[PDB]
Amino acid sequence: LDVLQMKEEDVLKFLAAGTHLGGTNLDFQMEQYIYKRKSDGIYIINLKRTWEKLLLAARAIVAIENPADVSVISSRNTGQRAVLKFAAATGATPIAGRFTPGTFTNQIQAAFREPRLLVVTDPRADHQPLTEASYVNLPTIALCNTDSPLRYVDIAIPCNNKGAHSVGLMWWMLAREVLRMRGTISREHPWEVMPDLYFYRDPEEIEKEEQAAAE
Amino acid sequence: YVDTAVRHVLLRQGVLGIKVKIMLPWDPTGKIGPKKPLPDHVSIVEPKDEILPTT
Amino acid sequence: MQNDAGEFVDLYVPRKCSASNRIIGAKDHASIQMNVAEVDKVTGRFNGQFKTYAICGAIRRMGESDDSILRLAKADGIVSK
Amino acid sequence: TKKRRNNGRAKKGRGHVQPIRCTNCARCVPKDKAIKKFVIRNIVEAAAVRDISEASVFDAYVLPKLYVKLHYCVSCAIHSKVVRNRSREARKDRTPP
Amino acid sequence: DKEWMPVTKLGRLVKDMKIKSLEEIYLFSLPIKESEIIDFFLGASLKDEVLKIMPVQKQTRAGQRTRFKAFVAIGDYNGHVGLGVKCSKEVATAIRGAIILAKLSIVPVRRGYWGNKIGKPHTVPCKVTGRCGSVLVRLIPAPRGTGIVSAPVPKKLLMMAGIDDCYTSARGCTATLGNFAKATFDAISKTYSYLTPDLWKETVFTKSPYQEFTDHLVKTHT
Amino acid sequence: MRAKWRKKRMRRLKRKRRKMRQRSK
Amino acid sequence: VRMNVLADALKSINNAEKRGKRQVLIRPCSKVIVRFLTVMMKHGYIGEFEIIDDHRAGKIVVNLTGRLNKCGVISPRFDVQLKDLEKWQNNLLPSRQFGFIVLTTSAGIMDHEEARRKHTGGKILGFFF
Amino acid sequence: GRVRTKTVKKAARVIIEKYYTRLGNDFHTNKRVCEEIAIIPSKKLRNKIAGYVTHLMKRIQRGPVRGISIKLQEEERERRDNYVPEVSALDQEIIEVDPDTKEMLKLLDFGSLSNLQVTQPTVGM
RNA sequence: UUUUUUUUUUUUUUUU
RNA sequence: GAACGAAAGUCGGAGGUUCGAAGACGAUCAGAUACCGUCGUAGUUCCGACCAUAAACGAUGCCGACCGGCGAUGCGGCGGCGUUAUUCCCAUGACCCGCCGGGCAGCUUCCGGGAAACCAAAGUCUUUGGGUUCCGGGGGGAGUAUGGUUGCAAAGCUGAAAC
Ligand SMILES: [Mg+2]
Ligand SMILES: [Mg+2]
Ligand SMILES: [Mg+2]
Ligand SMILES: [Mg+2]
Ligand SMILES: [Mg+2]
Ligand SMILES: [Mg+2]
Ligand SMILES: [Mg+2]
Ligand SMILES: [Mg+2]
Ligand SMILES: [Mg+2]
Ligand SMILES: [Mg+2]
Ligand SMILES: [Zn+2]
Repeated sequence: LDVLQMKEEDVLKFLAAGTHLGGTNLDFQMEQYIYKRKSDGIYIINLKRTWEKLLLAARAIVAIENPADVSVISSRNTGQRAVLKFAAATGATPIAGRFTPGTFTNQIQAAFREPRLLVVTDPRADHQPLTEASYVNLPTIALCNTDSPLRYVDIAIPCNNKGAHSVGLMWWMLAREVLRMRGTISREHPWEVMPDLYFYRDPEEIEKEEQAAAE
Repeated sequence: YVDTAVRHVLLRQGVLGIKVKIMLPWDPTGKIGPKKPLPDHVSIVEPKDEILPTT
Repeated sequence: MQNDAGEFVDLYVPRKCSASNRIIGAKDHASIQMNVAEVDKVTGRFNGQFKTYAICGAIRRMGESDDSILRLAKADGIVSK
Repeated sequence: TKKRRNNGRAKKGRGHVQPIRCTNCARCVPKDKAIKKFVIRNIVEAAAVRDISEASVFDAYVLPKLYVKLHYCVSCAIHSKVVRNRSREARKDRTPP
Repeated sequence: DKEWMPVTKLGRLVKDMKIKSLEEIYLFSLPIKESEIIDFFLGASLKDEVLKIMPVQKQTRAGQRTRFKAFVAIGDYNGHVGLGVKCSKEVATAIRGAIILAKLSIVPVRRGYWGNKIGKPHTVPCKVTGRCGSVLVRLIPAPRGTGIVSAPVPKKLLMMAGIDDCYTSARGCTATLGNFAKATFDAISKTYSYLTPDLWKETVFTKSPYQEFTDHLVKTHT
Repeated sequence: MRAKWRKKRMRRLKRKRRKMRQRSK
Repeated sequence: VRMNVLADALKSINNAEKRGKRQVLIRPCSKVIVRFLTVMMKHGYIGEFEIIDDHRAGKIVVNLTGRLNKCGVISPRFDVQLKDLEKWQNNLLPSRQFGFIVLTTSAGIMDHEEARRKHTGGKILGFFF
Repeated sequence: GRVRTKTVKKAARVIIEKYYTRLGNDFHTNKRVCEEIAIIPSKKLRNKIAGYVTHLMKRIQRGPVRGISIKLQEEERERRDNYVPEVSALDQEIIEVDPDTKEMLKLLDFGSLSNLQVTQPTVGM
């Protein structure tokens, strides 16, 4: 271990998206991923144990040779920007939009896949893939919040999943950590893409108006 | 499309009639069936946008 | 199972689970074969080897697997000291 | 079998609740079984308050209310169309919108 | 003689001949789904029985709809059985649909000794029982040269497996062949799911056919 | 005929059968 | 109320094995219950255990292995005269060479097949497999 | 009763998914554009399609029609995939957020560069 | 507000 | 073996509003002696005796041991230098966030069980043995005939057989 460990730049980004504090109410299986209660009810997620689970999840994706057998899901629409651009980086075959129950089971279906791993985003907003994961013997990484329980989840990353910048940060440092195990760019070297792609875009009340203000 | 016949059969129980209708499919030419296409079945063309931009 | 003649008749060894030590059956289609990669020394580069985890169904349903993976990585000693 | 887990009423720790005499048919139904509502009905129907707002001495200072503990039984409830049928999952459900 | 209609990437390993035997699937519990899969691996599960057809009657407004409910139970005499139920509207269609669903749920059957350690295992390894509906079909191991002492239907199901000798018991509605054949079938899948005091070992974990032939899956996914 | 009023008719019959017994003892 | 406390213990391990847990507690002890687990330890179906000394009557914490399917008690403790164990062999243990039966013999708590090596026998404590 | 059938809407979406480069706002030209680029075996079905497609055209200029999004908007959608402004990944590098996260950042091994200080009551939710 | 009531023996299921 | 045991009744005592069995009446129907309407006994009510039945229902014997969660709540106990009422430390009030115990209930769950509905007990069951009491054995005849036994009586407890 000890050489992939966190630095002051990493926790500068994590504390910027607001993913250190979670929901008011938890899964009971979320016992080990909490540091202290707080006023407002909000729960201080400890960050070394997020990084423990980000350490495994990068080890999970790289473990298979063929990267094109990774299916990545988002049903709710904060990470449908993220999944389509996370997959644009590494090897994943993105299923954004609606899930179409029976994507894995019936062999009479056309748009029909058989991956070796699944990456979902919000386990309460994605109950159908986690149910379908138990039919074709495939493991599942999930970006779990506190109130999200853990049925057919394997690699839970404690975070917030209701925010916009909160979700997309995890996708950024995952793929960066995934590529770091593929052998691309050092720890002791900076990175080239900047996470505002992966995070989210709102309706462009700001985005075209920030481009209209930057005229 | 639907050619149809009825015939008689005299059996060891009594009599039987048989009905066989067969929908002749459409090829646009052939002794397979009628040359008129299926009125529900509307098929389309292919795209040809492979090359060129202003020179 | 071997007899007094030491005879291998027995068909296969089914994948016994990691946490439960329970047998995964043939038609138990909610089993899992998890595989987490090795990393190197100081370089932090991919060793071309790995360690294999197999979990059974009733662990997988009840949420118990998530305690089982990281503690087995701790039983490996690959996630904490 | 059991159509309900309540078996209708809401006697759970007790053994006996007093009956409340019903309003329509006046059949005595124990009150944790009975259909129960509370209407803040205005004393004059709102089309005719505008008559009385303009024929009054005060500056519409007089506005009184009519409170009735209006108390039904379950036979005369549906008979008066309050407590509509629902479905086998919809019996589980709670407070209206 | 037809082309195999390859699909679903687990049938496609077989026509690459990069899965040795069907045992190489029973380890890893991958869902067998087409019927021509195990027909490749078995020219020894050729024995099957149409167990019982019985009509079921849907009271429609005009007339009541008969539709037939066939049962098919396949079996290798070495230990590979499966029991399929298919209901479609006709006799011939119900059986041919039940052939496939029996080929779906084929399971391996473990056979152990009565209690001497000479050779040639012949009976069930322990006292198992299966429950489907109300029926409990208890299989109790038998000495060498017993026969399958049983009701006529589940004896026939074990006769297609390769159990020489087995004691049985059955309590419940034995008059229904939907349950009594499925509850027999439930127990003879449990012969591997039940433990044993000779499997203490932390196992070895061989590699998956997805894992090992992934480069062979590269050229065959393209 | 309800089991309620079946019990009532067996009662009503038995009471006359009783007053017949006690009459001519 | 609290009677036949061997039956107390062997429901605790049974409910924790079928739940699949790791380590259990049994809130009373006995030299009955120490030697019965000592039978199970010597055969290895369950792991290490450790008795927390309470000054009144202690507790037992068992590291489970995960082998067990059923750990029971014969409830009135029928007496066993010899050549009647093959009856209990057919009755209780599932196969012909699996499982054991725990006996209360004249020279202590023994095992099923260790009892007829002693050729003494005695009352039952239970069964496990 | 203008409640046009699936196979009108079936073709009219494959109208828009193949040859958009010929269609316009106009009905009385697309009524004859439809003939040159399709197979219409009925003359009422000539009008029935063409009135629907040009009625669909005033939405395609207007808003996203969900069945298929046109080749401008696909690449255009990517345009909304690769909009990269590089400013606001992070706020100031001296963050103060919680007194409780001070017990985080002290006791979890760091340099603890940024101080944390707010205080509240505990009447949350 | 009614809205009461209509007798009898009569119904077989494999397969390629 | 014993005490408690709703309403209904039985015996005597006080009075007797309303409701109201029977009872009489008006309609409504072919018929109503029924619903509907009006008058109204016994009864309701209080005081000393009786009787021991119900859908007396969680239609789930009681004690214990174990096996998932959360959200509350009712009664006690401890803690939480955030308010607020006496006068302001000083006590308790009033909320607020807790953790403990036992309590009526709930939500969800593939713990498993269940013929199923459903069930955290109806689970720990053919992998069957915690301790202990009452009981059912195809529907009818029937808790009927007859015996004993109690009750002033109405009736209770015990309980067949032919067919
Ligand atoms: Mg019913
Ligand atoms: Mg009551
Ligand atoms: Mg029978
Ligand atoms: Mg009437
Ligand atoms: Mg009284
Ligand atoms: Mg008197
Ligand atoms: Mg007097
Ligand atoms: Mg009166
Ligand atoms: Mg309190
Ligand atoms: Mg009792
Ligand atoms: Zn009423």
